Amino acid sequence: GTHSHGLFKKLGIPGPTPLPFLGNILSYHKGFCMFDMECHKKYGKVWGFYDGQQPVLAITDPDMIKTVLVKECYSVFTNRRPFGPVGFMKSAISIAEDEEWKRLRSLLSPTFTSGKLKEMVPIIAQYGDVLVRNLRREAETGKPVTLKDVFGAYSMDVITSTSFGVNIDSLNNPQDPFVENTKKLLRFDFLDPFFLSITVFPFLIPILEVLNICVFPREVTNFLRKSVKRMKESRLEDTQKHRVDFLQLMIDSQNSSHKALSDLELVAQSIIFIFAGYETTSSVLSFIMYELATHPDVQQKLQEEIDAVLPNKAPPTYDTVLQMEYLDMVVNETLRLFPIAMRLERVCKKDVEINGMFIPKGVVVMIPSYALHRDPKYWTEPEKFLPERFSKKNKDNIDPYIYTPFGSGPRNCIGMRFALMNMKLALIRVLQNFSFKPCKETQIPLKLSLGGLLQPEKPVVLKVESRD
Amino acid sequence: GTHSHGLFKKLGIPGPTPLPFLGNILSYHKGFCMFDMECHKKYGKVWGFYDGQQPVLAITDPDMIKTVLVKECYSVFTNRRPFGPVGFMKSAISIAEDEEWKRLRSLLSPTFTSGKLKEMVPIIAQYGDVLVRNLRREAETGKPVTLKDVFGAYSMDVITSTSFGVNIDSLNNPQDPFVENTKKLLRFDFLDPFFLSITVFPFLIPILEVLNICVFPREVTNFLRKSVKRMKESRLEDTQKHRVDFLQLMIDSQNSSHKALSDLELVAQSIIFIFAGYETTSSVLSFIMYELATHPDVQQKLQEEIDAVLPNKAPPTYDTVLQMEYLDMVVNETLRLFPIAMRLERVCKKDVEINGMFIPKGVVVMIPSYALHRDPKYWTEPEKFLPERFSKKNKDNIDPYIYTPFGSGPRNCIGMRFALMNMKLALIRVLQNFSFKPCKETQIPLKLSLGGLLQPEKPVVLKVESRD
Ligand code: HEM
Ligand code: HEM
Ligand SMILES: Cn1c(=O)c2c(ncn2C)n(C)c1=O
Ligand SMILES: Cn1c(=O)c2c(ncn2C)n(C)c1=O
Ligand SMILES: Cn1c(=O)c2c(ncn2C)n(C)c1=O
Ligand SMILES: Cn1c(=O)c2c(ncn2C)n(C)c1=O
Ligand SMILES: Cn1c(=O)c2c(ncn2C)n(C)c1=O
Ligand SMILES: Cn1c(=O)c2c(ncn2C)n(C)c1=O
Ligand SMILES: Cn1c(=O)c2c(ncn2C)n(C)c1=O
Ligand SMILES: Cn1c(=O)c2c(ncn2C)n(C)c1=O
Ligand SMILES: Cn1c(=O)c2c(ncn2C)n(C)c1=O
Ligand SMILES: Cn1c(=O)c2c(ncn2C)n(C)c1=O
Ligand SMILES: Cn1c(=O)c2c(ncn2C)n(C)c1=O
Ligand SMILES: Cn1c(=O)c2c(ncn2C)n(C)c1=O
Repeated sequence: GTHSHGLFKKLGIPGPTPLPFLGNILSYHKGFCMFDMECHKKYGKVWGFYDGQQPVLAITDPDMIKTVLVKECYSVFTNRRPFGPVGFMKSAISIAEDEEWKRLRSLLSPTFTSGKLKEMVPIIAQYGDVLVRNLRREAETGKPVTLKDVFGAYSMDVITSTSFGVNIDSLNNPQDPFVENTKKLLRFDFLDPFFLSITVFPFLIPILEVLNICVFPREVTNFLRKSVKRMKESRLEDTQKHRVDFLQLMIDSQNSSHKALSDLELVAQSIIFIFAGYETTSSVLSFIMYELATHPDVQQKLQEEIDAVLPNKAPPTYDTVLQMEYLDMVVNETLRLFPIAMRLERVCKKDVEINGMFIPKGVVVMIPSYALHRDPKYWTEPEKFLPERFSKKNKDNIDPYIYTPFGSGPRNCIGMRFALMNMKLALIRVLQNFSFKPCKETQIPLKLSLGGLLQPEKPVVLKVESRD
Repeated sequence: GTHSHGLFKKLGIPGPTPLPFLGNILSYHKGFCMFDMECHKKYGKVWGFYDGQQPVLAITDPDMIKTVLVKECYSVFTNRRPFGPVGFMKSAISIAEDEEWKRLRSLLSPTFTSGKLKEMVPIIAQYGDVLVRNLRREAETGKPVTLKDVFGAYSMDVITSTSFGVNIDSLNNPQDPFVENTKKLLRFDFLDPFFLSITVFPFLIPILEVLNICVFPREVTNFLRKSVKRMKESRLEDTQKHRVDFLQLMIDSQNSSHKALSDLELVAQSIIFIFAGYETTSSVLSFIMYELATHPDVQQKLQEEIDAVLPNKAPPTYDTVLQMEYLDMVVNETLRLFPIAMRLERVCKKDVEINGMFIPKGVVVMIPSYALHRDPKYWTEPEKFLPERFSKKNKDNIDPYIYTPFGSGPRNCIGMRFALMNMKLALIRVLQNFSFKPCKETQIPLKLSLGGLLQPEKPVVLKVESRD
């Protein structure tokens, strides 16, 4: 069982000594972030470890990161770490490899332009108003408020309407078929027993694929495949009600070099957009409101900036959202402290030599975002929430390969601008109406989960008083 | 279990209807050759079938075959069908894929030039003399002679001396450690229960690789890895006795673009050369002596040609072997009737469109050599042994993509000239001394095995009388 455990020694690369069969997974007992921080302060700029038999090489040099993420992306570092069983979701752009990905990224790029986003802003803002009416019902009743519930329902409303044109107040329709299914698309905890078992027994993945066992649950995928079918037909009939959702943008793409999106590929992308945006958006928004509640000074200044740009609670628009600097600064600093990706990864497909370091075929090159976002070498007082880092005066010292909450290069986050616009639109409408103060039962300082997802240990609960 | 069984229907390609899970493997009850002949006369120029879930596309068009074997070899049809578990023998040139193969083929090409073969001919001829002394011991005693025994011992003697410099009369040293180990390298019967099981459960191959279970038996591979080690050291010490074996040619290659052969790669090639030459050479030589014994006219003419070129039983040399035309004609016609490969195969690595036919990614493109060698469209009276086909007058009508006993293109047989020279050298020395006549217990007509290897059903036994 000590087959490949000798790689990093032959190359002279340091790291924690692995155990037979297990590799270094027992060190994940405090999550990915704490393991990366510990390895960083312990072994320096580069180190190696083993997820079972799989070797992983961590890199922290911003010149080296640029070579992996940008310069040699097509040639060597094109794909992410394999995982499964994935079934047909192999066709999702985030999972596809080599030429299949390059084609899918080429097909989906016009869907995420600033023009299509501009046409989605009125839809997103509608549920910012819905978010305020539900927040006010929990504010006129003096009761502590679980953020991820009210931000989860907001993210759900934005997803259903901007990806399928389905318009629901999901907080008050918890058993609409579209809401209960979409709510089941929970992010993967790679440290739970099932995924840790697969990590230790990767040879069992082909056995699960032949039995049609899938990490994306069949019941939800079957419901969306048929729902897309019914919408693709009905949209052909009533063809006067113009739509501006991802489904409609992808339906149109099939009406043109590359092959057009197949009907199954189209479903795969629609599903992966939900996974990408649903718990991510609500998690970040909760992190933001925590930092705003623990720093009343920052919250007031943002509320003053919003009222200067949008007097009299004027509705946020596309151009006015991008106008607010302190809002962008608050969002960025919160993502520095809580980069929910935790890591960026690329599989080394060829025996390569970059920046003087030899990297052999099969190694997973990893960029530890959570650690680099808190590295004293680039951030003074990294544990403190200080949005002034991202002011126009100081944003020249921020290295774009140390700060990668959306990745970088050709395979970065394709929904970055959408996610930023979505979160800011929510933040503006919420702060125009409310202020957020800690409870007695608020966890200060916030503690992170020991699991495989960057989320609070306990839910963030805050008191919400109206600005009336 | 009927997952991929719908491919050839969507493409409109005919073939036998597959069963769930099994595919079409139950049709292998008469071997590969009879299944290919039956499918050819039944479905035409192109057909498809399933080895379990694996789709296989058979092609018979010589223009299409050239595109697969030659024109699009590097781009699309580079590798052979995956099989396992293979362990470290993944590094053998016949098993390696993509850039690994292209490098290994580049490293091994100078080893198989006509110059290195010219320097090996004296060694090979030595055991042609040994073959005659052992044949005569079985001829002065009137007793029927099993060909594959006396040709197996000859092929063994040629292999040990031309690949390792180990010089043994293996027929009379059956328990030299080098002889009993090398004799265990038996060709793979892909129709025996184990390989048929792997075909039906290909998802179990990763489970066997993690347990170091290997189709190349460990005991023999361990013996040769250490034997090569001891020879690589001892050859460095006594460095005046010049050697002309494959091991010495590959030892020298490590003393130079590409990376040099590693010590493990070098062992992998040495092993695969034995698999390639051991039972193949003795099988063909047996087939040749059968056709010569069933056609006394052809045998006398060849004996007269040999005596005209080499009067007084003169020893065959490099230039005199290539001089004999009827010898080349006899060898070729026997390989037409018995192309021990049976099939050539290439995996389709990309969605391609060649000669008007669309071929999708993952399909195994197969060229049925045994069937094309007996196709009435190109061979008049194909079931009859008629060496005049390969005379200089008639060799203009022979299509090099219908007649492929050594394959074709960049990935053809690299030891073709060696194998032809080895077999002819044996044939000359044998026919200079003996004549071969059928027994009562000789199977006339010869019947083929129902297994996965092109070999006689019963051993070819012939009477051997001396030409004294
Ligand atoms: C706060 C919200 C989000 C964050 C922090 C985030 C972050 C990230 C990160 C770090 C990556 C990997 C980048 C890399 O490997 O270099 C990624 C990939 C991706 N994201 Fe986002 N994301 C968010 C929301 C979204 C949304 C709303 C979408 C909507 C479509 C989306 C679509 C994608 C896709 C498709 C990929 C894979 C791109 C590819 O493989 O080519 N993400 N995201
Ligand atoms: C009567 C004897 C032999 C016959 C009929 C024969 C036939 C063949 C055939 C049909 C192929 C596949 C060609 C293709 O896929 O297009 C092949 C491949 C090969 N043969 Fe031979 N062979 C013989 C003996 C030998 C010998 C003595 C060697 C000694 C080294 C050898 C070395 C190889 C190798 C290395 C390959 C794989 C080439 C590659 O994958 O690049 N063979 N042979
Ligand atoms: C720890 N880990 C990951 O973090 C991971 C993964 N596949 C994708 N990711 C992100 N696998 C298999 C894994 O073991
Ligand atoms: C955390 N995580 C992953 O790490 C992941 C994923 N899909 C693929 N991967 C690798 N999803 C949906 C996810 O939530
Ligand atoms: C616990 N668990 C999972 O977490 C899981 C799964 N299939 C996919 N996932 C993610 N199965 C079968 C499972 O038992
Ligand atoms: C948590 N979980 C899953 O997430 C899961 C599953 N089977 C499939 N999936 C996706 N099982 C049994 C499960 O317990
Ligand atoms: C880190 N990460 C990814 O790696 C990712 C993604 N969507 C697709 N991928 C691959 N999202 C939302 C994400 O946060
Ligand atoms: C939240 N999230 C995702 O949603 C995700 C992912 N990889 C793929 N996806 C979709 N990773 C690493 C992730 O953290
Ligand atoms: C029938 N068959 C072959 O003929 C074969 C093979 N791998 C190589 N060959 C030649 N496999 C897996 C196979 O099933
Ligand atoms: C018949 N046969 C094969 O079909 C084969 C092989 N090695 C690999 N393959 C595919 N050997 C040694 C073999 O004898
Ligand atoms: C019958 N048989 C084989 O034929 C075989 C094998 N491993 C490799 N081969 C070829 N095992 C384990 C086996 O039982
Ligand atoms: C015939 N055979 C093999 O050829 C073999 C094996 N184990 C490994 N090999 C290669 N066993 C058990 C076996 O019966
Ligand atoms: C058909 N065939 C092959 O396919 C082959 C081989 N040696 C290597 N390969 C791949 N030999 C001797 C062979 O006869
Ligand atoms: C005899 N033989 C081999 O020796 C061989 C092979 N494929 C690889 N090898 C080595 N095939 C198909 C084969 O028939």
